[PDB]
Amino acid sequence: REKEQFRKLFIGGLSFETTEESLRNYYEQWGKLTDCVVMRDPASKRSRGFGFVTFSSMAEVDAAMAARPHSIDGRVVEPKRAVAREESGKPGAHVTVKKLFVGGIKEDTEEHHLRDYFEEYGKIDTIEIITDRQSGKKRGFGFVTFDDHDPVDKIVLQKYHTINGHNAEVRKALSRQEM
RNA sequence: AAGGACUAG
Repeated sequence: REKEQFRKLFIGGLSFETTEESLRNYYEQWGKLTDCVVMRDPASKRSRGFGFVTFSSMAEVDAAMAARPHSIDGRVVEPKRAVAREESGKPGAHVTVKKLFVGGIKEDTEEHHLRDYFEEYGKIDTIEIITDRQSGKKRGFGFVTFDDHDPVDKIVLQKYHTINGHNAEVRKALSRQEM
């Protein structure tokens, strides 16, 4: 079995009517849930409008996310790979973006290496290898833009990736202000 | 629309 963080979705924009039974019933169409929670105010027990579901495998998670959009109790819900509590509060931790920064790729990594590595995670719209305008030389990083945010969210659960023989690193692409 | 905990031997 895989790490729990890799099996967990945050589910945003729940109806205040949605319960753990109705959330469980819905998400159980893509696999077994080992945990299901709707967050509630501790005194009023009023729903806070989000919860989490945890599948028995990451393949189940992927199967659910391949079947978006999701709706429960008449609301279109907003599932997202769960961001670990340690990460929450770091700059850009909860951003929703289609673009991924790939660093540590040095000077021999081309567009086609990023394509071949990343296209299993989703549909790629654009790849940009960054070069120094003056020297022409690759600067050791690039950006991969997918057609959806979910590939980016999935990829960045794992910080370190071997890419083209390098010890590469992935980050969600941020504007300078989100940084 | 960002975490509830049989999370005190």
